[PDB]
Amino acid sequence: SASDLNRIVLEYLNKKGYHRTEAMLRAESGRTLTPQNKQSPANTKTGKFPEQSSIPPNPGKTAKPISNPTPENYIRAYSMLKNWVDSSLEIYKPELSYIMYPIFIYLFLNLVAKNPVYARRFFDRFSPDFKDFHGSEINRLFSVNSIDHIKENEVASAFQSHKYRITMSKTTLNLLLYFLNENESIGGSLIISVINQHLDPNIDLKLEIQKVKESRDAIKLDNLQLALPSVCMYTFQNTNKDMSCLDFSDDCRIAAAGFQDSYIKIWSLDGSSLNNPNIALNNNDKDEDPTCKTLVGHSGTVYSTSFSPDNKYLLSGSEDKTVRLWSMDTHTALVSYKGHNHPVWDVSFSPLGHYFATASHDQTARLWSCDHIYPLRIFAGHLNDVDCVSFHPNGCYVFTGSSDKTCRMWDVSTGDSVRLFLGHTAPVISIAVCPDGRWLSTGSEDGIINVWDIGTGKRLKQMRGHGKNAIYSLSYSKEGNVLISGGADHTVRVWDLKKATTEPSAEPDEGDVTASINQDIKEYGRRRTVIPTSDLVASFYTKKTPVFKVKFSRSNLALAGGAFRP
Amino acid sequence: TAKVRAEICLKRTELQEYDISNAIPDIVYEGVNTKTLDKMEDASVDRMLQNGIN
Amino acid sequence: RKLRELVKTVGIDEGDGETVIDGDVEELLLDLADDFVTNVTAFSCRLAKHRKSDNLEARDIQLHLERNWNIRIPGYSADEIRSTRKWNPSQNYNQKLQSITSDKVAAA
Amino acid sequence: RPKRLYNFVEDADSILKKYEQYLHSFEFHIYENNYKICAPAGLILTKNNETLKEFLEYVARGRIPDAIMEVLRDCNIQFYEGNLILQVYDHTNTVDVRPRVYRTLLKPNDLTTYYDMMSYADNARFSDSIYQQFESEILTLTKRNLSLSVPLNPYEHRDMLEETAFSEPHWDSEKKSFIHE
Amino acid sequence: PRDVRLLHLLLASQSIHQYEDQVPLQLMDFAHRYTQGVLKDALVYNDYALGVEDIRLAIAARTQYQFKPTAPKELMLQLAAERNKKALPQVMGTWGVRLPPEKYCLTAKEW
Amino acid sequence: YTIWSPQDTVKDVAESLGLENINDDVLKALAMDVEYRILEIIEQAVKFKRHSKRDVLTTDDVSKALRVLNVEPLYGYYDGSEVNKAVSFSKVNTSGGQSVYYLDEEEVDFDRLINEPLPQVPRLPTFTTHWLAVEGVQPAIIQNPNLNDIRVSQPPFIRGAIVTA
Repeated sequence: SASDLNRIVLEYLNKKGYHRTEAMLRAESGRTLTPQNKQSPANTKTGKFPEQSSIPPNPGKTAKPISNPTPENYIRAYSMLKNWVDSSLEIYKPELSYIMYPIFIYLFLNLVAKNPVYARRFFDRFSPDFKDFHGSEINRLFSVNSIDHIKENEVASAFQSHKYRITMSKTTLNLLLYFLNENESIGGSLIISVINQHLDPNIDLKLEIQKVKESRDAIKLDNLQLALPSVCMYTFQNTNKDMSCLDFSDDCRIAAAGFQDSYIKIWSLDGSSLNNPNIALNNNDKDEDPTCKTLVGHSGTVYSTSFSPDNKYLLSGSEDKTVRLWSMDTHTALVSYKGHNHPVWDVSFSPLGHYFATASHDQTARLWSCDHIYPLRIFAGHLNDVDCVSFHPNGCYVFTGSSDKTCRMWDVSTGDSVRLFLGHTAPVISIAVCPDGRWLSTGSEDGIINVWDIGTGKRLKQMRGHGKNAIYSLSYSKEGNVLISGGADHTVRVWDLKKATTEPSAEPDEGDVTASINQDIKEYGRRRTVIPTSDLVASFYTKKTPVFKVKFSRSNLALAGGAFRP
Repeated sequence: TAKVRAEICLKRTELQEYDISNAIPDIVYEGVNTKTLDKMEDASVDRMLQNGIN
Repeated sequence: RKLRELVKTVGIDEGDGETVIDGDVEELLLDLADDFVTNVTAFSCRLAKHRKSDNLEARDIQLHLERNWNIRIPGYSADEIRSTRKWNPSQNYNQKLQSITSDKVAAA
Repeated sequence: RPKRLYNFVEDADSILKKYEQYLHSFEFHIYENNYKICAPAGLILTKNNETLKEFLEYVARGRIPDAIMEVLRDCNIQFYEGNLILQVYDHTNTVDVRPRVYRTLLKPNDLTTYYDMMSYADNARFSDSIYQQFESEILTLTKRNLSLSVPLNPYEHRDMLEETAFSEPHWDSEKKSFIHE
Repeated sequence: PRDVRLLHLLLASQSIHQYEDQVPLQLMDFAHRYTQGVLKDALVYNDYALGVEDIRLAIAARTQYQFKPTAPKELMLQLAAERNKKALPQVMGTWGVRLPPEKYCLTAKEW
Repeated sequence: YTIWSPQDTVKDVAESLGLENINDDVLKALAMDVEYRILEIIEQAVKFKRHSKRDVLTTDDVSKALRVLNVEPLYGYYDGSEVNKAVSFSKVNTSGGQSVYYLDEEEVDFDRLINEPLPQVPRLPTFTTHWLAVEGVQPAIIQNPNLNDIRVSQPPFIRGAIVTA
C-alpha cells in the first residue's frame, strides 16, 4: 500500500502546483541524507556565539539541509586573555603580568576610534588592577574619549608612532600564539591583529603564525573512536514509591526530586550547608537542617522538574494545573504559570534559558516565557497527549513526543509542525537531539530507541537492547555521538550511533569470547528473549533500583539517578 | 615489593599504587546507610538514659 | 446591551455593593450562551426525532433541560415530562438480596 | 551523499519574485464602496459585510483561510507550490493612460492540510494512519530550509566571555533582588 | 468472581501484568454505576417516546460532559491558529532568566 | 459480543433498577460501550502509572484517571497501612443456578478504633552514591550486581540483553 501512497503523493503535488521537474527534484532532495557539517558543535576556532540582540528566534533566512556545505567586541576578547593569564600562579605568571598592559592600552586606543561608550566600559572595567604598577598614566588617560582627544594626549598620539617594544622568550611567545590560535573567533584573531600591527616583539611574524597554524594542523584527531563512560549513580533510599522523576543541576551541586505528596525535595550533592547564609548570620540554628530543603507550593503531584542553565532557578510542573518557579538561593516560590487545564508532565527550559516548553495531557504542547504568566505558542496536532518535550540545541525548534507512537518538530515562531516522525510502536517517553543537530533520537515504552535524521525525516536505524519496558531518560556525549540510555529495566546502556550509517566512526583494526554467546545461551526461548543490535556495547545494571535520570557531564563522566525501590 | 616492581618496569617499556587500569576514584560526599541506624539506636538508648521521660 | 441588564438583575446594590461586568467577560459569556443554545437544541432535535415526529415541541427541550442540566423550569409541558417510576428492583434481585442476607446471618 | 545542488524557496518574497511573470491565481478588486472576487480569464460582488471583514484579516496575515481548501479543489484554479497568488486591484487610486495592482502571497497552515485531508476523506475512505503517512511524506517533500546548526553555548565557555553578559541574582542589604519585566 | 478474572484477562490483553487487588473492584464499581445511570436515563427516554437507539440517546446525553471528547484535533488546530497569530515578544539579551513585574509574582503578598 | 458480559453482569444491574425483560441487542451494545469506557479509564490509568515512575497499576493510578475523565470519585479504596497490594479480594460465593459474590465485611466497634495504636513511620529520605562504572566495566563493590544472578532473577523481557565491555 506504499506504491498507492506514492501515487497519492504525486497527484497531490500535481494538483497543489509543483512542476514535473520541480516535483522530481523535490523527491530527489527528500531522499538523500543530511550531509556532514564539519563545524558540528561549532568548534571554537571557526564557531561564533549567538547574538544577544533582544529579538525572538526565527528559522527563516535559511537554505535546505540537503545542499552540501555550511562585531565581536573588545571587552570579551580581552577578558578571555585576562582570565587565561589570571588562572595561573605558575612559573609563567609574571611574564603575563608584564605583557598584559600594552595589549589593553592598544585595544583601548583602537576602540576609542570606533565606539566611545564601549571604550568607557572597557577602560573602567580593567582600571584599578595595575594603577600602582603603571603610575599616573591611566589618570592621564582619563581625558581621552574621542578621535580628537587622542591628539591632546601626546603619549597616546605617540603610541601610533612608537611601537611598544617587549622582549619575550620563545616559550612564552609560542604559548601565546598557540593559545590565540586554538580559539580565533572568540577574539583570538582580534588580539593577534593588534599584536601583529602595533607591537614590537623581540626574540617577520606572519610566517610565524603560518608555521603555528601548519604545525597545529599537522596533528589532530580526524575520525574519533568510542569511549566508555564512567557512571556515578545516586540512589535515594527512603522513598516509599512516592518519588517521581528527578533532575541534577549543572556543576552537579543540587538535586531536585518531585514527590507524590506535593513537595520538591532539594539535596546538596556535596553535603554542603544549602542555607545561603550571607555572612550576617542572624539567628535560627534551632531548626534542623539535614543539608536538604523542602519546597511546598504545589497542590498536586509533581510530575516533572527542570533546572535552568543559569542553575539559580527551578521549574516544577505538577498535576495541579500550574508550573511554578523557585529561587534556588532563598528557597521560595516566585511565579505561578497557569495556561493548562490538564496535568503537566514535562517542563524543559531553553538552551539559552530564554523560554521554556511544556507537555500536558490536553494533547498540546505550550511555549512560554519566564517573564509572561500565560503562554506564547500552542503546539497542537498530536492525536494523543504529549509525554516528552525538548528543544533543538539552538533554541529554534521544539521536539514533542506523544502517546500515539509518533513525535513532531515544531517551528517556534509560526507554531506549525515542520516534521512528523513515524515508525514507533509504543508511547514515545524520552526524546533527545544530538549536539550536531542533524540526528534525532528517542525511546519508547517498547524498549526500542531509534534515530532519524531531520532532513530526510526517515529512519537511519534503531536500537534493540533494552527490555520490553520503558526508557525513562536519554543523554548524549558532549563531543561526538555516544548515547546513554537509563531505563526501567534497572540498566544504563551505551550506544554507538555511527555503526550502520555512512559514517563508521573509526572501528578498531583487529575478537572476544563473551561476544555473541551471551544472547546465544537463550535458555528462556528465542521468541521470549531480546536480541541486541550491533550498536549496543555495554550495559551497567543497578541491582533492583531503577534509573530515572541520566545526565552526561562535560568530562566523560555521566551521572545516573534513581530511587531504591523496595 | 622488590620482585613485582622489576617485572612491572620491564613490562612498561614495550597495596600497589601504580596499576593504572584498576583504580576507582573518590567521591566528595556519599550518603549514610549504616551509621544512621546505630545512631538512631543509641539515640533511643539516650532517650532511655534521660531518667525515664518520654 | 441585554447582558448588562442580566448582570443588573443578578448584581444589585441591596445595601451591600453592586457588581458590574467588563467587556472581555461579556464576549466570554456571549460565546458561552451562543454554544449553550446549539447544545440544547441539537439534543432536543434528537429527542423529537426519537418521538417519531417532525415538529420540535417544547417537551423535548424541557425534558433535555430537566434530565441533564436540572434547570427545572416551571410548567410549560412539565406534567408529561415528570415521569414517576419508583425504581424498586425486580423479583430476582430481592431474591438474591435474601440469599446475601441469609449468608450474612449464617456466617455468624 | 547528495547528487546535485538544489535551489528551493520557502519565503514569501522569494517565492513571489520567482513567480512574477506568471498568471495569477485569484483576482480581487477594490472598487468604490463594494468589492468583487473573480477568477482570471456571474462572479459575485459584495457589499461591506462581515465575511469579507474577516477575510481581510487573512491577507494582512499572508495565509489562506482554512475554509476554502475543498472549494479551491473544485474551482480548478492554479496553485503555486501550495501557495496561491492574490492579485488586488485598487480602483480608487487608478492612473490614466489601470488601477493600482498589488500581488501578495498566502501561505498554507496546519489547518489547510487538515481541511485538505478532511475533504480527501469524502470519496477516499482511508484510515487514520494513511493520513499520518501522507502528512509525513508531504511535510518531508514540501518543508525544506531547516536551520539545524548549533552555535557555541555561552554557559560552558564562561571563562572566555565578558562577566556581565549574564544575569544572576545578587544579595543586597538584608534582601536579594532578581531582574523583572 | 467471573468478572474479576475477566478483568484479569482484559488487563492482560492490553499488557498490564502488574496491578493491585482493588483495581478490578474499582473497575466493576465504575461499570455498575455507569450502566445503572445509563439504563435509568434510557428508561426515561423510552417512557418519553427498550431499544438500542434509546441506549444511544442515553449515552449521548452524558458523553457531552465527562469522558474524553472525540476528534479534538481540528478545534485545537483552530485555537492554536488563533493563538499563533501574535508574533513573539522581545526577549532579554542578557543571557539569563527574567521575571514578570513584581505584582505578577508571588512575593508582594501578606498573611 | 465482547468480553465484558453478554447478560451475566449488565442484566443484574438492569434488574436492580426494576427493568424485567429487555432484548439481547440492547445488552450487547450496552456492555460493549461499558467496557469501552473501562478501557478508556485503563488507558489514562497507564498514562498516570508511566508518568508516576512505577510498574504496578495502583488504586491511585485509576483514581486519577477519574478526575481527568470527569467521573464521580469511587471513594473507599484506600485504608490504613497503605502497602503495595493490601490484599482485600475476599469475595464469598453464594449458590443458585448461577454464581453470586457479595464481598463479606466484618463490623467493628468504635472503641477499638479510637483505642488502637499508631503505626510505624519510616525515616525521611536520604541518598547514597557509588560508582556504577569507572571505565565501562563494573567495579563489583557490594553496591553492584553480580551479572550471573540477573539470569535467575528476571526474564529477558524485563531485564534486557546482557552484554559487557
